[PDB]
Amino acid sequence: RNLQEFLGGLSPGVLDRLYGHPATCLAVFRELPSLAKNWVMRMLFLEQPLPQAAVALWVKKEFSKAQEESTGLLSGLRIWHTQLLPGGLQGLILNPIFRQNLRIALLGGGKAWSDDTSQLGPDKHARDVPSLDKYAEERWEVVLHFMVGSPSAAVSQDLAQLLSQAGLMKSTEPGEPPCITSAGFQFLLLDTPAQLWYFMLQYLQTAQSRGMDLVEILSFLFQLSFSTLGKDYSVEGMSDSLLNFLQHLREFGLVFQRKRKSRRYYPTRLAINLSSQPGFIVVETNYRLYAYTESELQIALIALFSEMLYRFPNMVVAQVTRESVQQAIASGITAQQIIHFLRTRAHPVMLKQTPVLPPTITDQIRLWELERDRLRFTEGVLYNQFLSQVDFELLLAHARELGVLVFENSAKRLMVVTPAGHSDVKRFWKRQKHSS
Amino acid sequence: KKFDKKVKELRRAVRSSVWKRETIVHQHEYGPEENLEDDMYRKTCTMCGHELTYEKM
Repeated sequence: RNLQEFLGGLSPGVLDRLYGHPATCLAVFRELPSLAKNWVMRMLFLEQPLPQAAVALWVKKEFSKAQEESTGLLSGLRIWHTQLLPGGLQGLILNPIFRQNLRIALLGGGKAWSDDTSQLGPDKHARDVPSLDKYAEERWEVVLHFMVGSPSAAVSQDLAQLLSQAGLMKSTEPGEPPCITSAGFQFLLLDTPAQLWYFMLQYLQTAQSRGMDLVEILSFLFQLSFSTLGKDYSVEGMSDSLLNFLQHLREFGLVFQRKRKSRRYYPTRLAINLSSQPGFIVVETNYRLYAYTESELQIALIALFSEMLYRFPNMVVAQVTRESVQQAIASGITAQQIIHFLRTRAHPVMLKQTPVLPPTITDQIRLWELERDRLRFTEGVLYNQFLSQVDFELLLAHARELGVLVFENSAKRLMVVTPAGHSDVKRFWKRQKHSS
Repeated sequence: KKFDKKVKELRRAVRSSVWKRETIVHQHEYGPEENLEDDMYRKTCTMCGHELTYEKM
């Protein structure tokens, strides 16, 4: 799921409380479509509602579908609310709180998002941007290795429980380590910003168990999203629970902090990328992958759907075979996920070509994917004992009404239904003959 | 040898036009049904010994 889907199901009060922070409003505005942004900007400096027809006349008739979609999305997000214009007309005006916060974020005004940074002076143990990036990469690699099950990576108990609640890994028995499921493989194949966003969404969903304020967590996350890289921020000014949540972020690599009691925290590159690098995989027409990577995580991920051939100290040469792709699919990974992963990790050299990946390789992978699903199997019960067409039609209509029909053929008067509905169909058939 | 070749080249021409159907029809012509326990009915094919067991409502 995406941000818009998550925000659609929230109550109006929660949405209004979210708009109280300028950082949240900017993120919501950037998540809007291109057409919606122009409407928001035009209505930013308006103190009076506008007629619905006047707004509808801005976009041409041919692109009315995009206008309708944008209007529906804005109404669902409650960015604007319809106003009862005098004379029976309907006026459209943006939410005053959202508009005020957006103007504060853009034009200026009010207090800063962070309390202060120069009160405590320069950090005694400050790090650099490459160090923060290395720390974030190490944390993410440790998390993903713990997802795989490598003993070298050990995380906190609550983090492991969160993965179990997310369904990526299941713990069949207490004490024994959980096993990664197909959903875990799909999560691994996802892009890093997508993985971070999915993990944050799962955290937000499970936050209701801990009784934490969703609005505060969302506002803090959005503030971290726009935070400048390499600049510390004041820990003070936050509730006790949020700091605890921040500690979990410290385990996730999004936020770096020297000590729990330290008053300085440095947002990392991964935290910035959460709101939204060059790729290290070269794909050749002969079904060969050349990866410029050294960490065991990427090697394992590539070996999930490919056969390894050579491992030079700074290079990995692998071959994409039919058997490897079939094994990966049997593991639960679809071809679309593999193609997306290859495109995301594609080397910058391959970006020169008009297609990111050669069409032949993608077509071959997709065809290999369809090989497993070529045969369709449906367990059920077949009825072929119809003496008359009229009797067959009534039973077929009853089965369709029950919604247990699998296959119908009026030409030969043969039908196939689910075993669960077989008892109901038999009871219906007996009643028709007995009552006759 | 030329005489043998020129008669062989037309020997099989008439032969190839004799046979018409190659695939053998495998229609299952079941005989009378046999009633077993639990309302089971079994039909035995007289062409290949094929057996079909079903339940009649």
